Amino acid sequence: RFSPYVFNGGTILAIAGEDFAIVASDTRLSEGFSIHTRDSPKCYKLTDKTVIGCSGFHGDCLTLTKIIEARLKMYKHSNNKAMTTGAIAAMLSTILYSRRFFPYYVYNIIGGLDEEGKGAVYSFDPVGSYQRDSFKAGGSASAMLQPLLDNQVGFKNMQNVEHVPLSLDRAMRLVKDVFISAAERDVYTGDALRICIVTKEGIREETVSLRKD
Amino acid sequence: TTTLAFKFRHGVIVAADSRATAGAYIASQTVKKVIEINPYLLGTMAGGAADCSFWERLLARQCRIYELRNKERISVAAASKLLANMVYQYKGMGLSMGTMICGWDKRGPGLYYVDSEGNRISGATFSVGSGSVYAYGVMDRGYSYDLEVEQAYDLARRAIYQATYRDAYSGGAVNLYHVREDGWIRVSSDNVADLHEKYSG
Amino acid sequence: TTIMAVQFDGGVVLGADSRTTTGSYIANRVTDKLTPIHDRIFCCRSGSAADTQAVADAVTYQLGFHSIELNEPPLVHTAASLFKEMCYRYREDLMAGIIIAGWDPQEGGQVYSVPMGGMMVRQSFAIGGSGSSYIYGYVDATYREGMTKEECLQFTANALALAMERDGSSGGVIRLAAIAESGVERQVLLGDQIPKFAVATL
Amino acid sequence: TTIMAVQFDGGVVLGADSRTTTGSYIANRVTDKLTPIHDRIFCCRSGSAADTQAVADAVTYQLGFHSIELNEPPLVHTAASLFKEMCYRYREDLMAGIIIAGWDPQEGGQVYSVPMGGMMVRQSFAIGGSGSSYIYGYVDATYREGMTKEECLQFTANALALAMERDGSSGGVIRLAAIAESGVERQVLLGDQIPKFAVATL
Amino acid sequence: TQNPMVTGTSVLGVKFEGGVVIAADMLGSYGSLARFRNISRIMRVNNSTMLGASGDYADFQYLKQVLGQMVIDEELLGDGHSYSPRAIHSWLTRAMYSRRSKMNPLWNTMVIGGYADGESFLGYVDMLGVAYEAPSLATGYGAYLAQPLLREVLEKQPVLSQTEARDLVERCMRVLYYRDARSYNRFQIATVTEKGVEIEGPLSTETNWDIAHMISG
Amino acid sequence: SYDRAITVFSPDGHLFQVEYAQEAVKKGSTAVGVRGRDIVVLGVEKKSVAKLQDERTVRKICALDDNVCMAFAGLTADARIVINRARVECQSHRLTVEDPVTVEYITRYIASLKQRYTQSNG
Amino acid sequence: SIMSYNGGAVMAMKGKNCVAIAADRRFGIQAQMVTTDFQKIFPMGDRLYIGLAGLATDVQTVAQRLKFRLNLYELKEGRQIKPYTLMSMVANLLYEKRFGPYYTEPVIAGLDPKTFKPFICSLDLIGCPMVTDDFVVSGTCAEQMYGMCESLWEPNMDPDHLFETISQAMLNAVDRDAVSGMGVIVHIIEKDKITTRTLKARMD
Amino acid sequence: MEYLIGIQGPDYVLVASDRVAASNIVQMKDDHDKMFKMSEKILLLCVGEAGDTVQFAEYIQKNVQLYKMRNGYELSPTAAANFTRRNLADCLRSRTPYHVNLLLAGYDEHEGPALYYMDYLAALAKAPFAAHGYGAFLTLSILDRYYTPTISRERAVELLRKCLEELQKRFILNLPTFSVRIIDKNGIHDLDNISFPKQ
Amino acid sequence: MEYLIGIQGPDYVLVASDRVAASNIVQMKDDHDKMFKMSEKILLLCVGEAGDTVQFAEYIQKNVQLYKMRNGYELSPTAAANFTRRNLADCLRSRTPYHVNLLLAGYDEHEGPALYYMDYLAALAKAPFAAHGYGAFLTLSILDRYYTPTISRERAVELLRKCLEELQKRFILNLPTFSVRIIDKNGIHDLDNISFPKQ
Amino acid sequence: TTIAGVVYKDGIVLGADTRATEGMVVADKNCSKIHFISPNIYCCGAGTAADTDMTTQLISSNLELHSLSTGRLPRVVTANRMLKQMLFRYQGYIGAALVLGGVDVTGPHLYSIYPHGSTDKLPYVTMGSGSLAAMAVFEDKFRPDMEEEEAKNLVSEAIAAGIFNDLGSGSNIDLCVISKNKLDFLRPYTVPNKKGTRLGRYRCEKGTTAVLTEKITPLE
Repeated sequence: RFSPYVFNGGTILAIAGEDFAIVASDTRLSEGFSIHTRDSPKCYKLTDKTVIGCSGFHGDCLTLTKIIEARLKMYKHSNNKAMTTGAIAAMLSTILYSRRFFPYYVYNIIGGLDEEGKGAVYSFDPVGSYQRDSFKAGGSASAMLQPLLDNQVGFKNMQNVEHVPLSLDRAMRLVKDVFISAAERDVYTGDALRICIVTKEGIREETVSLRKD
Repeated sequence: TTTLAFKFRHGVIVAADSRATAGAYIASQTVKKVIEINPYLLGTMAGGAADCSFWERLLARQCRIYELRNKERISVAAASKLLANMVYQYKGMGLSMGTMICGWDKRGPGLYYVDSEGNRISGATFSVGSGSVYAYGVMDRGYSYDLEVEQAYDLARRAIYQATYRDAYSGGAVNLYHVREDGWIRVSSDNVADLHEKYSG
Repeated sequence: TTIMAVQFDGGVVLGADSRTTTGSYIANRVTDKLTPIHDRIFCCRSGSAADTQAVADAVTYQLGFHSIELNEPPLVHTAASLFKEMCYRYREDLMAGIIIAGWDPQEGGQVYSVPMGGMMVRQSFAIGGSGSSYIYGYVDATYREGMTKEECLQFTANALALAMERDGSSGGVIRLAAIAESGVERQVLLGDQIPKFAVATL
Repeated sequence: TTIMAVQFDGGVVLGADSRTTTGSYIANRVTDKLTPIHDRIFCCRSGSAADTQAVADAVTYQLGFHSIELNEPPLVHTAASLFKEMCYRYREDLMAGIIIAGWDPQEGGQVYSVPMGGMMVRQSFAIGGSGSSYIYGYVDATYREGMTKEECLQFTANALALAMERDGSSGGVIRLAAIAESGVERQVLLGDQIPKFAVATL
Repeated sequence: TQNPMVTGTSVLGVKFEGGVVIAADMLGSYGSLARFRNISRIMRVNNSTMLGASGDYADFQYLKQVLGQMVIDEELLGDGHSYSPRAIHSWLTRAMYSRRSKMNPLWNTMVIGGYADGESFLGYVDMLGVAYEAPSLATGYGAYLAQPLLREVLEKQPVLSQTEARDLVERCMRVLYYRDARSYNRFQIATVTEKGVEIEGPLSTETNWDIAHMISG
Repeated sequence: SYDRAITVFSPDGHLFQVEYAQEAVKKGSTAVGVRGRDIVVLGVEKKSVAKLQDERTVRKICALDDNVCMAFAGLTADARIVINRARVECQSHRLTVEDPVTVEYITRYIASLKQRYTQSNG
Repeated sequence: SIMSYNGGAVMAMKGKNCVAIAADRRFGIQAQMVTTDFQKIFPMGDRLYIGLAGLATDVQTVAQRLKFRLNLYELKEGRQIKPYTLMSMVANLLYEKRFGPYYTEPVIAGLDPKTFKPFICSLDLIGCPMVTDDFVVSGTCAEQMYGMCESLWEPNMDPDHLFETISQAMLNAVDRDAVSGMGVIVHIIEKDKITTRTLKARMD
Repeated sequence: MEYLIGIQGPDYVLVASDRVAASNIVQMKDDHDKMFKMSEKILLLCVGEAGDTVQFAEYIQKNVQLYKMRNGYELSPTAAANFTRRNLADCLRSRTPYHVNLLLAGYDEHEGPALYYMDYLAALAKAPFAAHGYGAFLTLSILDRYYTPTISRERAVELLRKCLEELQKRFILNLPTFSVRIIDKNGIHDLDNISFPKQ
Repeated sequence: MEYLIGIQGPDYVLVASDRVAASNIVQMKDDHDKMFKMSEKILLLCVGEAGDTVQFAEYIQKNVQLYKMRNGYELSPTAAANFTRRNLADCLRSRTPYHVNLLLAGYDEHEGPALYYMDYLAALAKAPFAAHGYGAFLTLSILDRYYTPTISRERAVELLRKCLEELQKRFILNLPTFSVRIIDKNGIHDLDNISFPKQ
Repeated sequence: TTIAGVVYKDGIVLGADTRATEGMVVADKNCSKIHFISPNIYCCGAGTAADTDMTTQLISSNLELHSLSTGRLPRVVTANRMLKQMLFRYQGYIGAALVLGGVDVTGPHLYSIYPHGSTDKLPYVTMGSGSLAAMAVFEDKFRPDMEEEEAKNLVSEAIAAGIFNDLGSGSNIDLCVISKNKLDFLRPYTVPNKKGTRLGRYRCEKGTTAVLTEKITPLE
């Protein structure tokens, strides 16, 4: 018959620090065994304090992105202020649940700053179940990224090691390392890596090369 | 998932693990499975996380509107009935939801099990989730209405713990809430690894 | 079913077999598959009998009202567009392969194909139906630009004879109709009037 | 696939396209579908490539041993009977449409069809494969008793060209082979050597 | 559309210096039958954009009608505004996603090419609403056969002339005619420059069949 | 359907239809009620004592539920409507909420109903 | 899936003149854990171990029949088996059931009993061999293990570092898998000795 | 799984139900009540699907109470039974049918005691005694064996005990306790629970 | 549905099983024995499919007895367990597989008390305590909560009682009586049946 | 997997990639897909890995027996026959897709062999998930009677096309050149893919892993 879904691949990562938030993704858009494009990032700047990563079915990613934009503008018109990160998270939850019986095939991770200036990460399921996290990976290579981050950022299973907070520098090199490993083992992850850094200064974008096979 | 709740002389004990899986993969170990609906209403999360969270949030909204309109706070029974009636209209559509609504009322400590299937029953002890069978084993062996508060806490914590031990889809941390006449208090949030060393040696 | 339409200078030529089957049984061995849509516009039907009859009636109705309201002889392309609209809008509920052909003072003799999908294309010649499959080659090797009316007549007659010989869902009698500014000339080839071809012996 | 065999006085003529597909992809655009079974006995293969190759090899083996044991040039009917036996006995496990043709000092030039069922029939001419459907009419209107060898050559060439033009599972190059007491004359028609037909324009 | 009927195969597209070129054969196939061997699967959508379609031809005709009406409706105003290629691409994306979400899709895969404001545009739109931009595009078997060639060139020489692009396109179409059983040796090439949209008539691909005589050895 | 504004504002800012309704009430049988400690009593005046009439069929004191009773004054038919609607709502309250019904709640329902009829077309 | 019915994880890692092999200890039936001391690593001679994950029955059965054939080998020939040879032997054993396979994906880790050169490999359920110079994994948390091993493994590691690495990899990979864990065991083997440890692990 | 039973005497109706609310392999409640008061002299014993039982039963209940408040008098057990049967029958071919099996016990001042049996298909049948559930298959025969139309309520309770004991003996499901009520001229009376002190 | 349980002490093995043979909705037997003596110090607790349990169990039994008669000494609980596991594993991919879950209790003069757990897939696992059936889901945790490796047989029986009482409380299936045996140095001893006088 | 083969003036060039995937996860980055059949005959394998392994090994063995008995060098037709008959006998249940190439007394010969047992003798062939890309390269840049380095370049180009355009393919490129008097088994003719250098040192120090139990066993 006819299937309204197709898996487009993509990996997505987000880390929350004391004064920063990282939202990274690969740039490969794939279908089946083919590459649609090597320049298609999964990161979207929403506000000056909030970025969202969307992985999964590309059509739903696009649609959801545009819906979020429109609704941000609407909240601004209606309240004369911009949406906080938490507000965007909650609104996203409702938007995702409105399609409870015909879901967006999208894994979302929001990264940004709260109103105290602290780093905030929100992770979602396709129907809008969402929680707050220190760090979260979603997408095809999620199961490869998550355990290392649990080790190097959460210090799990490590005996007599100091619990020093994550610095931006270390976080950046961590993101690069995990995406480099994922590009080795996941056939969906590769081509390039876009990193979005969120601080009080605004949003930085960095691009690192990954292997093209 | 393993959740339990029981009412005794001093209120309602509510406990839950914190693991969430997607197949065999562990998606999270930091899930708040005790839902703070109100300062006076607790829910639990079993089945679909989204369904429980969304519908009990809608419940919270309705309860607040109720408090504004009638200048009084909803009863546990009316809240559970509200939730059950809301969920019943989507019967057969695929909602997965097993929750326990806990509170304190004009009738005293209230505890209702509410299903996505349509069930809504009052009772003394309940346990919901893939680990419920294991939690029932210890909870039933230890339960008394005349338990002391510390005894109650230890019982709930141990039940959830043993459940984490046997059930592959349960683990992470044991969270524990206490519902008293003046509202609920967040009692504890111990990690399973700590509880292992506390209990075994 | 085997339907066919060839365009010439002064107009068009239509041909169809006369077999309508329900399974292997022939419910009608003498079907009229050339259906007048207007004074000089015909359609060749193929597929579900109910569907094609209903659609043809509807189009005849619409086109009649349209032509009265414009006070002009309707365009062949217009009838074809009406068929196209119906057959495309209800493509999942209709089983119809139509060939609209006729004459028109503005564009002359024309043939349009409206196959099962609901697309529409103008062609020099068109074939349709189960039997058409067997005469694609012949019709490709026999066609020639600038045929006379009688040549097109003999052409469709031959092609249809071949198809009817090979296809089990095709047979019976041959119905032909020439259309031009002159008018409509219908005829029927039966029995020995139907072209024969030397059958292999030894 | 489109295969074809025409019998004339001094012997036979074989023709086949060269397209072998797995789905819509062409795994081989230059396949040899005319397979020598003996010195003057060929087979045209259609259907599963594995099946037809295996069967052809087996028949070649059996017929070789047979001809050595009899010390005579084998009958075409014998090769055909071997193919018939295999294709009928394993009819539920094979997907093969074969045309056995060749020359034989006892009965001359002959063509036999062994379709998917496993039946066997001698014919003046035979066609097979997916593309054959499109040239039944042509081949019926073009055939004529008492064709010369070159006439049969041009005949099969034309028919195959038409089929290849219409059938998606057919195409590539044309392979011809004339067989007579003289011997085997194989040739290949490619590109512009392949007969063309005037395509409809306006 | 639930069951596509008459269909067209691959559509090619490549950007070059100050323009875009798109290629597509003139065949409408009815299953395996090459039924309609003279249809155009390329539309001119105003002066700065053009469209090529794979998939169901009837749905393509529908889209052609709707788009045509949109262009006309816009040009009626004459307000010094016109749909950019990116805008047509956006609209088409929204349309395909909408139909997809109604479980009644338009069975098409489309390549939109355009030139406006000194920049080349090349967009891909799915029947599920999967859309993106790329310097080279190939639908269907072109995605397996033509696209590796196109990418091979464009990652060794990102900037092509119109001639290099046209040659590349001819080679790709040739490969497709070799390996795609639902293609036809008769195609169209459409080009957008600042001078507008040009659709060059029926072109044939030269073929080589020497390997026909490499059976024995 | 009938979509016409019946109740509208007058230049002096009065809702005339509502005032006329209140006049209609003013033409009604006198009804009084008093609240005690463990008792509450309501009494209605002129029962239109025709004596040829069954009193039971013309009582102006109804019960809404086991918990709540009510008297009225005005147009008896309108009263019948409002009363029965109030009864339905009294039961629906028990359905939707395990607890019965408070007097203020049903009073609020009836009041809102009337207000709704002061501001709806037709 | 059949492989996920009991779950479990097995990993092997190359070092300098040493090699390591590890496995979780859980035996469970779907969601329910039955035992926490299930053996998944079996000695097939001095300095040569095999790790079996998947369907517990076939773990035990493949192990047993393997020991059968191995003992016969070491009797007919007057030598302990070479690692490559053991790999080919297992491959043969598994491919004998090509159309009704054992549901196990074995991992082999050992030192050449003549030299000391470390050897690791893994096989299909139907015995397709794969040798690497870094690490091999098999189990329900394969992606996790890949993730850890790609980020922690260095080339020329000494016994202690090989230990720490394989231990952290196993622990952190297993702790993101519901049907793997309940303890971890590590055999680190070198020329002179064999160290066997059980790790401090989560039990949930 | 749920058990209902009703026995009609000359001037009384005896009813009993199991007190287990079960899900999966566990008993979640052991003091569950299957009965619903609908009037001063009418009981509705409802059993079946999870949400349908309570929804349907309570709907009927509030409608009967509504009738009482609107008209001053109560419905007869017959009018009630036909009312629930009409409601159940109208929803049968709708989008939202109710999977409920039910008994209706009642006492009328005129026609006397009544016991009604209702299938989930909404077939209404008056009977001297009836039962619902798997346990019925083991109990009905006993009733058939020992029921006489002039049975005293004492003998009725004894007979009930026989049935429940049989349930304890042959039935694989637990069912340790039973709600027992009786309806007569004076209304609904609660009797002591029939229990079997297992543990 | 069937319940098995085994608890290993320092010098004894305690085993218990339900005594219900059930079919459909009825208990057909209430004194059914799930245990099989295989040696003087070995018990086999078998459970599962209708014919497979007895066929398999008895096959194993007669083969163990055969070993004893052929060699003069008995099999060890370990050798026995691996024997049944081998037989069960060989039939797994055959035309005639056996749907049996089993416990093997034993006492060896050398290695001491032993308790083995076997899945129907023939996975063999030695354990300090184990259980089979739906009831296990409600009992294992209790054992986990209260088991210590140095548990006395008296305390073992008490613990067993706790588990069975829990079964009486939460389990929907009846199960009123339980076979209880114990194995030590002196052989197999029958203990009084744990029962709950329902009716 | 992307494997290819071509016939040039002096013999045959075989090519393969080196990625082995389990599902959509790379298991092997350096898989060998070019198999020894006989000293003059080699075979690239795609499809079910174990099946290609065992098929190719079995045929190699039987061919060694054959040449040992005949005292002559094996022919490519022989390998083709053995393979295709074995494969046909199993009706596609043995998932071996093969590119068979070698040099005989009759010269160079290249066959493609499908798991059902059909074969094709062609100057250039491709098999695997990346076969269409490689085939595109061939159909664009192949000429008869090429020279050695030209042929190697063409094949490596086709394998590269597959590597970069197919998710099933990746890593290195292996070539095997077979001429009337030479055999160049270039393991990795090319490493166009590299892991990015580690930015961090995630090295764990001794003692960071908690241990419950230890047991040292001395050997010999």
